[PDB]
Amino acid sequence: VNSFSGYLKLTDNVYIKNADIVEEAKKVKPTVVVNAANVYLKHGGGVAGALNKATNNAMQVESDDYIATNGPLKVGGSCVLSGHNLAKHCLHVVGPNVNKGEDIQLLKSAYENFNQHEVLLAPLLSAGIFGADPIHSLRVCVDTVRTNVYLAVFDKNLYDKLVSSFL
Ligand SMILES: Nc1c2c(nc3ncnn13)CCC2
Repeated sequence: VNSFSGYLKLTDNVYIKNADIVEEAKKVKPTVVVNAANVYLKHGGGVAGALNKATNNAMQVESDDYIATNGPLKVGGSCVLSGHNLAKHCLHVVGPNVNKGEDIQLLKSAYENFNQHEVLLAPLLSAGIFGADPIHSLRVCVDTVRTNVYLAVFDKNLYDKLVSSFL
């Protein structure tokens, strides 16, 4: 049994809800919240920017030190950093950004990072300002992630379309 509430059921392991991931993280304090990161861990806009704002920029400070030591992530890669006031840990995952011309086949590699964690609160990778089709992102999620994932979808209209169209 876990703390996640109101999540709609998709498969054995994937659950979905219309929610603000910041507000959901603040309520649940999950072991892992996933950030929709870029390779530079520059959290200016999108989920990364909303999560970072909710940490009062502490996520960005920690991320800048990580990059100064380790260099950029790979597209499709991830790192585990603090969850600050939102979660125990934040898994920063880099999905391909279609608005930068990145290979969408890297989306499966991105979701494979989730399998290293038994339970996660996450957004749909490569959706929103990353430019991918969220229906496609949900399909790759369900077909890739084997661990228990609780997906938060910010837009109510999109949530309803994702549920209604789910095979
Ligand atoms: N959960 C959010 C928030 C914001 N912008 C977003 N863009 C995608 N998701 N997302 C600002 C308020 C919270």
